Amino acid sequence: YNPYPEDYGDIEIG
Amino acid sequence: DEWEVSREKITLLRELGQGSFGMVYEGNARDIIKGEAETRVAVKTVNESASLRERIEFLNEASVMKGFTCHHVVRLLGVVSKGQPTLVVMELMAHGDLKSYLRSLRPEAENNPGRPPPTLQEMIQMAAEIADGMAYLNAKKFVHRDLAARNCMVAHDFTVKIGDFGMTRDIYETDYYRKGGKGLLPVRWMAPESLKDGVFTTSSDMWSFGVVLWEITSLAEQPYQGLSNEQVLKFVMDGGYLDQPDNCPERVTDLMRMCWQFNPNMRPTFLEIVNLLKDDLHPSFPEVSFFHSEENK
Repeated sequence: YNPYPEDYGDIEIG
Repeated sequence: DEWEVSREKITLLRELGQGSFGMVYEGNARDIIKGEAETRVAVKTVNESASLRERIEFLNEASVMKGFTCHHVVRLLGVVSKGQPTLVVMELMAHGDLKSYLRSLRPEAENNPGRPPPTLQEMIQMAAEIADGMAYLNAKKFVHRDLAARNCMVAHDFTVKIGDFGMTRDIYETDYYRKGGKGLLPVRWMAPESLKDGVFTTSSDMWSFGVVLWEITSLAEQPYQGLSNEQVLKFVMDGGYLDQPDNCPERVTDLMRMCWQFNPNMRPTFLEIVNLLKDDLHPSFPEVSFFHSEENK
């Protein structure tokens, strides 16, 4: 249930 | 209707942690499970300040879960949708998420429970359970898109289950989901073709499953440490992949490398993973698995 904000990044795909 | 629970039966006790769209709480639910006057549960809510998109996704996630019955997938128990606020009531997972669990088994972890890191047999069991729940999801024609240790959950008997579906999409008609453009995305878990073409398939889930194996054998270190998010994007699209953790059992290494084939067509299926591992599991597995079930047709 712990969130991991560092496991996401603002990127562009496609 | 079938899922509707009367609000008076649900009592919020404490915060488990911020979920995708709002706070998740540990709670008490009365008369929700036949044979139990009262059950300890997890309760998902929406932030009051959530965007329209997040509100939509929250409700859609609950809706997706209504269709699932799998031992290795976290169970929806009920919904409170009369009045305010909406509560999404689910199976409480006594040991929380797999990433937290793995990190707690580090020798230096302040919260070390006095147990050593997972043994080969325990890793194999985790792998098969995760793969079984994913094979179930795929047979149900959904792509997960966010498979990672943080989205798997650990039960009281240490069974691992798929536990968070905030990015899960229906693929009934086409077998893929496509979405390009900018986003806050789990870059370190994503397949090269997802990053390149914005395409998500069961094969791109398989890529992430490889990364979950890497998390298990590294005790949930950050994949591609020392690389920024943009460098991972470049690196992986150009054919880069993760190195083997120190003292990684070869059997898990072998699986990882198969998961990280550049060409998605070349990766294993989740059924193939369970099949490979099937003779090396707890005797209860065939009794509860999707793999060994009549539904696996």
